[PDB]
Amino acid sequence: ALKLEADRLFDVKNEDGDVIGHALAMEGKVMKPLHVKGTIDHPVLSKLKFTKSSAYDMEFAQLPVNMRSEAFTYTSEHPEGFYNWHHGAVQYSGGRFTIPRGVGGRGDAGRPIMDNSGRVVAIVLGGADEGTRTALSVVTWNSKGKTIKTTPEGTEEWSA
Amino acid sequence: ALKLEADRLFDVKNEDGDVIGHALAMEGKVMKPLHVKGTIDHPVLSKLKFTKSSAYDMEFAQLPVNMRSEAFTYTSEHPEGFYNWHHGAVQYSGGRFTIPRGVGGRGDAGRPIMDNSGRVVAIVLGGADEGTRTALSVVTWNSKGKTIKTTPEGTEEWSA
Repeated sequence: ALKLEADRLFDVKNEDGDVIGHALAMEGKVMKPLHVKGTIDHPVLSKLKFTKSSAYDMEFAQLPVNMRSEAFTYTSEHPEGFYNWHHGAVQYSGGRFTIPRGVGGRGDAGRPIMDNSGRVVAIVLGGADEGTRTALSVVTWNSKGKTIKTTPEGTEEWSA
Repeated sequence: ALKLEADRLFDVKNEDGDVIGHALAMEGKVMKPLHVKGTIDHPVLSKLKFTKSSAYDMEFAQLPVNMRSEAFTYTSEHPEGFYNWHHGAVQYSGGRFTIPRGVGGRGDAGRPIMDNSGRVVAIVLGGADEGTRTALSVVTWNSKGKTIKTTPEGTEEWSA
């Protein structure tokens, strides 16, 4: 028997219905970048009361009992190398996650960066056009569990 | 098993009998653009007293009980893409509904913009010939059901 999991990433839509961001189910909570302004496309998640974590461009709520099962597992351990995300490979070097120029864009805020074990190592907030590559603004947590917001200069929102 | 619906769109005629606009049965009421000065081509609807919603160039009346059944359904969810109206494809992008130049004109005010499920997405008030494409002046509603009127510069209210 093989396993096919339910979604742990949900769309955040604007009034018209365009996807302008994403909400992640991870470690007991639902979390999305605070700058992503819209509604979570989920009947239950869209009704929760979110706590702002403004200093890190994040907002969260505890997951409903039925969703705690289907939740991503996060890891602070992510040694220099190649990772993956919805649009392809991601490189982590010099404490920076970069991707090909012209790959990330609108609605991409909120997407996770995964390692080869299916664990999340970072949450994408946006990214910066550095010419030869795009440097990502990301949210991570250290070994002790402290939230870190890393933002390259010229980082754009990747939402609306 | 096939349906065959009665009309939810009615002609608004001038004193000479010519069609200068349209009235629509949607969400419990008859509604027409206020700038369209004529008579609704219908024995019942022509005898209703309308209430002006001037800020939106609209005029409305409650639909008789028999017409409330198959009246059009409105949806505020209408992401970027292609819609349709009486004269062809309609593009919705960057918050604007555009059609090809030289396609819409006199008499078209009151016509609905429809989505792929037979729901109404907007009401055409007129348009702005922008040389290459024609941008439409439309009445829409948001998630909360609040009226909105969007008008491009250069808009000409079809048939006034």
